[PDB]
Amino acid sequence: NVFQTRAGCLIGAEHVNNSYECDIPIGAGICASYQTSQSIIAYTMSLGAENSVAYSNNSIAIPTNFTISVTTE
Amino acid sequence: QKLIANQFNSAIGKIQDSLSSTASALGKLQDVVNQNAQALNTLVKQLSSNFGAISSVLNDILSRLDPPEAEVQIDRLITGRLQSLQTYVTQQLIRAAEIRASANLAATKMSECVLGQSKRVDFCGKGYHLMSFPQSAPHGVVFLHVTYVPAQEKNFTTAPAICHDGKAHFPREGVFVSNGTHWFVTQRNFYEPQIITTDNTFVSGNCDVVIGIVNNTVYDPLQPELDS
Amino acid sequence: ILPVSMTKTSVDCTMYICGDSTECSNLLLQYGSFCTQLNRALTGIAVEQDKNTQEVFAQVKQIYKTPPIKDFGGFNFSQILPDPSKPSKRSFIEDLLFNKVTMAYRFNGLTVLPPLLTDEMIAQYTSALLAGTITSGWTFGAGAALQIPFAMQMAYRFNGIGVTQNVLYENQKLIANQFNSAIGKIQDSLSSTASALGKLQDVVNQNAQALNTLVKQLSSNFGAISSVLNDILSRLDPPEAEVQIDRLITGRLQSLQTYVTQQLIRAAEIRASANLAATKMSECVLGQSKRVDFCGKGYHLMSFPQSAPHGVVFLH
Ligand SMILES: *[C@@H]1O[C@H](CO)[C@@H](O[C@@H]2O[C@H](CO)[C@@H](O)[C@H](O)[C@H]2NC(C)=O)[C@H](O)[C@H]1NC(C)=O
Ligand SMILES: *[C@@H]1O[C@H](CO)[C@@H](O[C@@H]2O[C@H](CO)[C@@H](O)[C@H](O)[C@H]2NC(C)=O)[C@H](O)[C@H]1NC(C)=O
Ligand SMILES: *[C@@H]1O[C@H](CO)[C@@H](O[C@@H]2O[C@H](CO)[C@@H](O)[C@H](O)[C@H]2NC(C)=O)[C@H](O)[C@H]1NC(C)=O
Ligand SMILES: *[C@@H]1O[C@H](CO)[C@@H](O[C@@H]2O[C@H](CO)[C@@H](O)[C@H](O)[C@H]2NC(C)=O)[C@H](O)[C@H]1NC(C)=O
Ligand SMILES: *[C@@H]1O[C@H](CO)[C@@H](O)[C@H](O)[C@H]1NC(C)=O
Ligand SMILES: *[C@@H]1O[C@H](CO)[C@@H](O)[C@H](O)[C@H]1NC(C)=O
Ligand SMILES: *[C@@H]1O[C@H](CO)[C@@H](O)[C@H](O)[C@H]1NC(C)=O
Repeated sequence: NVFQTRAGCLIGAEHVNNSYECDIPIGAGICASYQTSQSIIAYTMSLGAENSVAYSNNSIAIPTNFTISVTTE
Repeated sequence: QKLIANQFNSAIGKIQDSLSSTASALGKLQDVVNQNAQALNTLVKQLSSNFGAISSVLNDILSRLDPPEAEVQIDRLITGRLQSLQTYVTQQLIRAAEIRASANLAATKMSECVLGQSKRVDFCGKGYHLMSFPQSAPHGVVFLHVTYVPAQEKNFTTAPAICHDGKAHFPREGVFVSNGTHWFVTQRNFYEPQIITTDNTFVSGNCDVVIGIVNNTVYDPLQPELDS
Repeated sequence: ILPVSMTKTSVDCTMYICGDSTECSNLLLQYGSFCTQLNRALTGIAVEQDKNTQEVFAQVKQIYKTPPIKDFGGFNFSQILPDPSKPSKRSFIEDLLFNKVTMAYRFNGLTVLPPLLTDEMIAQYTSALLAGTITSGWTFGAGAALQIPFAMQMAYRFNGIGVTQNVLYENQKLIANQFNSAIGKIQDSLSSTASALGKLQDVVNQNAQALNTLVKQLSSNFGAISSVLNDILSRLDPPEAEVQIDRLITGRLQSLQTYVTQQLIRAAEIRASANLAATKMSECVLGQSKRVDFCGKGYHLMSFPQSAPHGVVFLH
C-alpha cells in the first residue's frame, strides 16, 4: 500500500482525507498516527482546531469566573 | 478565597499524578543527562578504534614491532584519539553554552517569576501569573507556575463612552457594559458589574467626537446626599 | 525582522566521504563512530529547527479567523490580513517578503529535508495570531479569546503606555489615518529596498555558503594523488592506495566536522534568535510590552506578526 507525499515515498500507511492533530511529525505537514483493524495513517496535519470569534463593534465578552491552574515548567 | 483554595489545592494534586506516570515531562532533563553520557560513551568507544593503525591497543602495537615503527603507528593512534577529544571537547563547549543559555532563562525566571510577579506575558506560562514555586530536580530546576485563567464568558453589549448632559464619561478602569438594558461599568478580567457614578467615570470632551457613545444617565453619589 | 529556523540539512557521512567504493567504505569503519555521531549531531539541529518554528508561531490553542466583514473603526488591515484571492493565502505584505528572499548538494549526500511546517501553515498561524490580536485583544493568549471592540481594545493599549483613553476616542479618526498611512509605507520600505531582509538573507546565504564550501572540499587533493576516489583505486595497487585514501578520508572526514561544528554554532545563534522571537511573539504580539525598546523604539501599542522564509517579521 503505497502513497506519494511531499516529503517522499511513504509505504504501509493508508492515506486519510480527514485531518487531525499532528502526532508523529514526518515532513511538510504530513503527520502520522496509529489509530483506525488498526493501521498507521498519514494525513495533512490540522494546525489547531478552528474557531471564528464572533465579533461586532459593540460586542464584548467578559469572563464571569476563573480557574487557577498550576503548570509545571 | 475558599473556592480559590480548592482550585489551588486540587491543581496541586493533578501535578503529582502527572509526574507519577509521566516519564516525558522530564524529557528536557532526561535528554541532557542522556546526551552527555552519549558523547561520554562515544568518547570511550573511540579507544577501541584502529584509526588506521594496526591495532587499538597501545602496548600491543609496541610488543609486536620495534619502536621506530611504533613511533609511526602511535601517531595514527594519537592523531585519532587527540582528534576524538577535540570533537568531544568542542561538543561540550557548545553544549555547555546551551545549558548556559538555559541557566540564564532559569535564573531570570527564578528572579522575576518567583521573587516577583511577572508582568511579562506567557513568560511564566499561559494565563496571568500569580506566583511560582521552584522545585529542585537532578541537574535542573522545576517551577510550579500558579496562573490565573478566566473561564466562563457572557456576550455583552458595550460602549466606549456614555453621554450624560452632553459631557462624555469614560471609565477609570474597566469598561461600560450592559446586558441589554442597564449600563454597568466593570473591571476587565472578571465580571463584577457596578452602577455607574462619577467615582467610576471621569469627564472628558463632549458627545460629538466619540464614535459609539450611547445615551445614559450616570447616577451621582452626591445629589441624594444633599436632599436633606 | 528575525530569523527563526534555518534550512534543515542532513548529510550522509559514509557516502559523502566514500563515494560508491567499498574500499574506502571499509576504511571508514576504522574511525569508528565519527560517521554515526555526525548524523546524531545534525539530527539534533534538524529536530530543534522544527521546535523553533513550533515555539515561535504556534503559541495559540485554536486557529482563529477574521470575521467576514471588516469594520475596525477606520484601521485598514487588508494589507496585513490573509489575502482571500491568493491560492496560498498570505497577506499582501508577505508576498513582498517571499520575493526578496530566495539536487546540487543532493548529488553527494547533503539532502535538504522539508521543514515540518509548510509555508501555507505558517501563514495560518500568523493569521490566527493576527486574527485573535485584532478581534480578541490580548486575552487569547491567556485563555479563551474574548471578542472586544477593536476601538475599545486601543483604549486599553493607551492605558498601558500611560495615555488616558480619552485621547483615543477623541482622536480615533486621526489615529486611523496615521495607522493606515503608516502601513502603506511599510510596503515601499520593503518594496523599494532589498537590504531590509539582510538578516534572513544572511542566514540563507551562510547555509548555502558552507554547503558550497563543503562540496568544493570533495575536489581537493588533501595530499592524496587525486580527488577522485576511484582514480586512486584505478591507478595504484590497493596496498599503497590505502595510505592515499586516508589523506582523502582524514581530509574529508575532518572537513565534515568543520561543517558540522559550524552548523552547531550557527544553530545555537538561531536558537537564541528563535527565543527572542518567541519572547516577542508572546509578550509583544500576544500581550502589551512594558519593556522599553524591546518591541522597537517608542511606547508600544501592538505588534503584528508576519511570516518570512525561515524567519518572522513583526510590525510594531
Ligand atoms: C465558578 O466556578 C466554580 C467551579 O470552577 C464554581 O464552584 C463550583 O460550584 C458548584 C455549584 O454550582 C459546586 O457544586 C462545586 O463544588 C464548586 N466547585 C468548587 C471547586 O468549589 C463556582 O460556583 C463558580 N462561580 C461563579 C460565580 O460562577
Ligand atoms: C441586566 O442586569 C440588571 C441588573 O441586575 C437587571 O436589572 C434587575 O433585574 C432583576 C430581574 O430579576 C430585577 O428584579 C431588578 O429590579 C433589576 N434591577 C435594576 C436596577 O434594573 C436586568 O433585568 C438585566 N437584564 C437582562 C436582559 O439580563
Ligand atoms: C442620544 O440622545 C440625544 C438626545 O438626548 C439624541 O439627540 C437627538 O438626535 C436626533 C438626530 O438628529 C435629533 O433629531 C434630536 O433633535 C436630538 N435630540 C435633541 C434633544 O436635540 C441622540 O440622537 C441620541 N443618540 C444615541 C446614539 O442614542
Ligand atoms: C484598505 O486599503 C486597500 C488598499 O490599500 C483598499 O483597496 C483599494 O480599494 C479601492 C476602492 O476605492 C480600489 O480602487 C483600489 O484598487 C484597492 N486597492 C487594492 C490594492 O486592493 C481597501 O478598499 C481599503 N479598505 C478599507 C476598509 O480601508
Ligand atoms: C480523498 O478524496 C478523493 C476524492 O475527492 C479520493 O480520490 C481519494 O482517494 C480520497 N483519499 C483517500 C485516502 O481515500
Ligand atoms: C456569544 O455569541 C456567539 C455567537 O455565535 C455564540 O457562539 C456564543 O456561544 C455566545 N456566548 C456564549 C457564552 O454563549
Ligand atoms: C457598529 O457596526 C454596525 C454594523 O453592524 C453599525 O450599524 C453601527 O453603526 C456601528 N457602530 C459604531 C459605533 O461603529
